[PDB]
Amino acid sequence: GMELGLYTFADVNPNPADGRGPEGARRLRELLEEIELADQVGLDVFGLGEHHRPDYVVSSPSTVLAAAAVKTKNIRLTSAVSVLSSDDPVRVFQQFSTVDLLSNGRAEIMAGRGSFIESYPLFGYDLEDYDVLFAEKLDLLLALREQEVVTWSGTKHPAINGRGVYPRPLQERLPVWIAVGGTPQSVARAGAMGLPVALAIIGGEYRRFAPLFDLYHEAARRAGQEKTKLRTSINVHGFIADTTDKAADQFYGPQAEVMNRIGRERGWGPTNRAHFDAARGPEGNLFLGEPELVAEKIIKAHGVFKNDRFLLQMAIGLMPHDQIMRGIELYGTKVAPLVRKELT
Amino acid sequence: GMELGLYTFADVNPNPADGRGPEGARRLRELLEEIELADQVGLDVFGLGEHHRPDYVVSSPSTVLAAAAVKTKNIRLTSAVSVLSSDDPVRVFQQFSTVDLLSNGRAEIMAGRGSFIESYPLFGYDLEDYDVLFAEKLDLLLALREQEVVTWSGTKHPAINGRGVYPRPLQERLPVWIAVGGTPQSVARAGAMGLPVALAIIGGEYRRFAPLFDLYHEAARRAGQEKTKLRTSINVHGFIADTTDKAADQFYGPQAEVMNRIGRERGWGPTNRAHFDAARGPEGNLFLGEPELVAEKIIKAHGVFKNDRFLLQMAIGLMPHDQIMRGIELYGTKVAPLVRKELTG
Repeated sequence: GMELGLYTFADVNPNPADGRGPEGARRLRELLEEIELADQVGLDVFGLGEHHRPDYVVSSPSTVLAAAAVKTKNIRLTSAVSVLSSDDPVRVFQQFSTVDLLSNGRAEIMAGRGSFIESYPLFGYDLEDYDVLFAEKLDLLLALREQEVVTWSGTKHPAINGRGVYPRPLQERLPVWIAVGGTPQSVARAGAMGLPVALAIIGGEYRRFAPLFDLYHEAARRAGQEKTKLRTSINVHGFIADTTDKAADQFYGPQAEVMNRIGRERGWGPTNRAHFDAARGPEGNLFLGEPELVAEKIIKAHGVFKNDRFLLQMAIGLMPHDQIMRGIELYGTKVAPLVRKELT
Repeated sequence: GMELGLYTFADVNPNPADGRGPEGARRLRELLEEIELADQVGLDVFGLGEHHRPDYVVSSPSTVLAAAAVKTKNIRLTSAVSVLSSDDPVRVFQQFSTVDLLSNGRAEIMAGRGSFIESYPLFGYDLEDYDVLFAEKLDLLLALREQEVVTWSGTKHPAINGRGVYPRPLQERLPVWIAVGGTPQSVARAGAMGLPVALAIIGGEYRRFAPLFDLYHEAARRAGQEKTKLRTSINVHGFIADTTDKAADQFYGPQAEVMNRIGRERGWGPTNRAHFDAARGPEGNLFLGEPELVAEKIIKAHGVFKNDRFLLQMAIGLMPHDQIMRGIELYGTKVAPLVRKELTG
């Protein structure tokens, strides 16, 4: 039925008192603790996103997921997202294949744009080439996973002339999800390819995205892709506490500081509590409150999307570790059983 | 003091009965057990080399070292080697900085040629470009470790215009070692740049390599590099077991396929017993035998090289896991104390 998981970018203080090294080490300590607890309370997936900024510690999700692999038993381990357009698909495949071996078949790649642009100047790419870079590198990533020895050529990556890529993973077909978007063009591309898609619901009302899944399914059905192979996920922000009032009070500040920073860099004004209270209402984008309320919204959202997977981002900005740990607990032991029993 | 460590390429059976996936999964589980034991018995360094072939499971040493980082306490964790010429130094720095954070300050990079010649086609390079690729990418890697925000340009890598590279590691200066095989040019360049060097001892009597370290120090002297920047290691093949005959038999046994690599690169065949026996004698390049024999050779080799670090590669070909585990135990509990007692006190 429904897969339930978590994802995070592993935020840090951009100006720590005792320097960026100790801050990073602390954050990664805490992050592993999050992943270990999520595994222990039976959550299905944990995602880590790639960023290239002083306020995030994870620029290499596969490296951190290798550590998670050997400290967990069941939880699936994915990027969320890999900014594939600015990386080398051979390296990405090798890294995730290695995580797959370390985790006994639990690795996945989620590839997409992300909402940040720091990777392009860092790695020497022009954003005007995003679409070609992503198309070619995704094509190459898919060729790599489909067989040991590949022959590939394009315009944006050197040719590969009948060479094996090692090591081979454990899974027959290492899963690759495409993170969209919210642009009809993006979902139809992925649909026509028969690839699973993950939709970030970032603001506004969640049901406004329903046509995107319609379009995904139509692009697939059109291209004669087998209905039953298609998977969909929604990736949302939110938080769970012992009461809805406590979830709201705890999440508001840490969350606002991040979403204000993002707005500044994208050209919009700061958030407020009224916007936040609207967002956490039944139709809003934020999946937030006591376990019962959050469970109810996940079930309702499924009525709308018929999504196979749901990923929740709670660890945002300077959310206290203890609060995140309690939220992960409540998500696994209270929210998940309610969702799972209704959707089975 | 003397740092004593291990390195491996994490060889697998290229013809596994139950498929490449399960073979790779088992090899990495076994490798982690090796590293954890090495940590537990107090060995100083563990290295993993990068290869791109069906008979090696580690094409991404940093990925595996991340896992080692969270399963160990004291051991330092290094590539051996990172084939830097064919990689992106920004990614390499980010990956090893991440290992550094996960390990609380225990990561290192050892950059070298490794098997570039076999693996350059995968990354789109031309063989001729090795020297400029290595020079520029090493220059970038060192720029990255020296400060948060860099401006760098060259001919074989895109420009970086005032960009930060994250996350920052824990160590003030992420150690970068240069692996050298015994070509004067490589050794001298490392010395002139004041970087620690790790020399591979392959073939003949180990003594014959000593002048290479002369050249390293002389290049450093004439470049006016600080004496205290300079560190040297020797990287050797060998094996430790409960008796010298057991070590020899187990290392030479046909089923382990060690000699197919060890003898081949030294210019002799897998059943050339005369050469293997000469190679493992007191002056030879193979550090092999019961613990007291191996410790005495390490001590003697120090009198020759004055090396700061000694790295041993035992886990080669299809050496049985149990035998490697016993060798690691003997290395940390018998060999290391003898060497440390004699060299330090």
